[PDB]
Amino acid sequence: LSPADKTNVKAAWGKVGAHAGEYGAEALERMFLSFPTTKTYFPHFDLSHGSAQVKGHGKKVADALTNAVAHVDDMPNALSALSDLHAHKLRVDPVNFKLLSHCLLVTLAAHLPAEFTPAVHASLDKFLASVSTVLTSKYR
Amino acid sequence: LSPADKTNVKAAWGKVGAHAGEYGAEALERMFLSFPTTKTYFPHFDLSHGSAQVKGHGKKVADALTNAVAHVDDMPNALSALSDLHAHKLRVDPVNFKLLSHCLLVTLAAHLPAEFTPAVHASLDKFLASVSTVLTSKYR
Amino acid sequence: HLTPEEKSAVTALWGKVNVDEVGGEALGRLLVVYPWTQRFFESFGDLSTPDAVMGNPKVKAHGKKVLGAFSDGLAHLDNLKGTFATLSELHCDKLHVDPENFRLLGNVLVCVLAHHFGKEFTPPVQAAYQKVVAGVANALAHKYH
Amino acid sequence: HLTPEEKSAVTALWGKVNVDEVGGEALGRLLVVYPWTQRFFESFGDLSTPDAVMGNPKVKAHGKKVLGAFSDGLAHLDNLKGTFATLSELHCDKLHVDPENFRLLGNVLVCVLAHHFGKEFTPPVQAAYQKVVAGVANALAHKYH
Ligand code: HEM
Ligand code: HEM
Ligand code: HNI
Ligand code: HNI
Repeated sequence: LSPADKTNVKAAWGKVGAHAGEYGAEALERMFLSFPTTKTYFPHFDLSHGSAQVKGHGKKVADALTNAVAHVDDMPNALSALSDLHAHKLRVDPVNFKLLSHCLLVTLAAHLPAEFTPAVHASLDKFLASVSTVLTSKYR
Repeated sequence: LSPADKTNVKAAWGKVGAHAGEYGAEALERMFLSFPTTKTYFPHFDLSHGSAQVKGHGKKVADALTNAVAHVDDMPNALSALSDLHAHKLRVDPVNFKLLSHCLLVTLAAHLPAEFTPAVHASLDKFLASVSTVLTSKYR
Repeated sequence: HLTPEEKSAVTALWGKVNVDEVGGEALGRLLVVYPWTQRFFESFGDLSTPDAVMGNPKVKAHGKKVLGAFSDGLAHLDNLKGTFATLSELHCDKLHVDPENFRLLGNVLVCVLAHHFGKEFTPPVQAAYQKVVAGVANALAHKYH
Repeated sequence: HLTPEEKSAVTALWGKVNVDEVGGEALGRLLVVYPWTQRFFESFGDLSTPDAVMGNPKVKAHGKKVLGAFSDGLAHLDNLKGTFATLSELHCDKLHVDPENFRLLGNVLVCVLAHHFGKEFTPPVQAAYQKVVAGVANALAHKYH
């Protein structure tokens, strides 16, 4: 992560606002439709269009990301609780994180065109990757 | 990266010692022979067996890891000079890093049997993923 | 292999793609987002900053080339290997592009579609194009396998 | 697709392989080194500590079935897609395993062959086994493509 990459992410997620919970929900919706194998991680869930479980989990995902942007240098300690969930209990194959990171990028590009510049896009793909690596950090 | 991993990596290089440069040269040759694509980054090099320049370059890669295991807690600032030449000047594909890490693990496996245990294997692979993450942290 | 509703969605949306700034935007973003891909284009000159890459005429012209192949493959859906055979051995045998970069360019293309179409590039439309880009990427990596 | 001398080196070293242990060790090392792969083996039980994974009787017994599948592959290097037809269907359509995990298991196997044979596992010998484990992974990934 670069200092310029830090401001690029901060500016782009500063413009998502309270509709982050919808962007996360859209990203999830996209991952389930584009990569149906990722559905194994959600048997307890209903992944149909406009489902309350997708919107609620989308909020959980987006708030965790708002917590990540704020703690850009404190990421392994701030997202420690979730690293325990995703790496120890859920044991989510690191590939799935690549798929959700991609779907979120697609959502951002679709809703925020003026913000989604090649420079901003690059910083976010870098951001989501270092977030992903924290959530899948310690497995033993 | 847990300190339980450190009691394995530091102890593993404790049995490596002076054979570091020797093991680094073997890993590069293993990489050139098993993956002939990695050779593209070295056309200004004699890739023949027993080549002094591969041997010398092996010593450089080896001490760089010894320097990385020393400054483990703050690795991005320690290998920043390396992060500058690999990412910006050479433009190395991150896959080639996974390839050298694999070949380095194969060398350690072949030379240190009692020392290459599942625990050390996991700890070295994590450490090698981290070292290769640092030489991939600044990409623009 | 995909449903006729996917076949209709993939072709209707591709008909709006012009002429092409999309090809250059995708090749450009691949060189920006994943800078190791720049080594294959060292003879394109300046690529030091994201603007240098996007404003590069050689990148823009080469962008027209890469998107043209996608359009060709989009007609020959049933046979993606034979269509991209004349391009698979090029990137494989001596150009030496790691096949992961094929999936990265496919995903970047999908991001450009979302950027240019917006709400029009709905989740079922993305799902359709995903099966397509995975197809193209696999068809361009048959020579390694 | 290997050289005659490669096939001689590969079959020679393989004939010296402990079929009872080498398999379980490769599967065990995969679950310790890459512990997300433990999601596909929760039915096996005790996988908490690295010592438990290596001692696990089902990991050893299953590892043996896996090594058997490599032996089959070595016998028919020119028909890998066919040798792993049911397995590619099983691992793709039934199990969900991502094709990257096949590439990891194969690489962990190469590490195990280096750990057991030491200096006997020279760099051209590893070079020949990389072609094999890459062949097996690609063939075991054939059902998605
Ligand atoms: C962008 C990275 C991701 C973030 C920030 C994220 C965030 C979260 C958060 C905040 C929770 C709920 C916290 C809690 O219940 O204590 C959660 C739950 C979960 N996540 Fe993730 N997640 C991510 C990626 C993934 C991926 C890629 C998968 C699988 C494909 C996944 C599967 C799950 C599952 C299965 C749960 C539990 C859902 C439930 O039972 O409520 N997550 N995630
Ligand atoms: C790339 C090398 C691999 C080979 C040659 C291989 C081979 C096999 C074979 C022969 C079986 C026995 C099928 C049976 O029980 O009837 C099997 C089962 C299985 N494999 Fe793989 N496998 C490989 C990789 C993987 C990986 C990487 C995973 C997961 C990370 C995996 C997960 C499984 C599971 C869960 C089963 C149990 C199937 C059952 O008993 O119904 N395999 N594999
Ligand atoms: C295949 C590409 C490639 C990879 C994966 C790679 C991976 C690594 C890793 C991974 C653990 C480490 C620690 C590492 C360390 C080094 N590399 Ni890498 N290098 C690579 C290609 C190079 C090249 C090329 C040079 C320049 C060598 C020269 O002298 O021309 C290089 C030079 C070095 C030097 C010497 C720089 C100096 O003189 O200060 C060190 C140290 N490295 N390289
Ligand atoms: C990062 C490297 C890279 C990637 C991911 C990539 C991905 C793709 C994809 C999608 C996977 C397609 C459809 C595609 C299509 C093309 N590429 Ni690619 N190319 C790449 C690097 C090249 C290079 C380099 C050339 C020119 C070769 C040279 O020697 O200059 C090239 C040339 C082309 C040409 C022109 C043929 C010719 O030389 O006349 C087409 C068409 N392509 N490339």
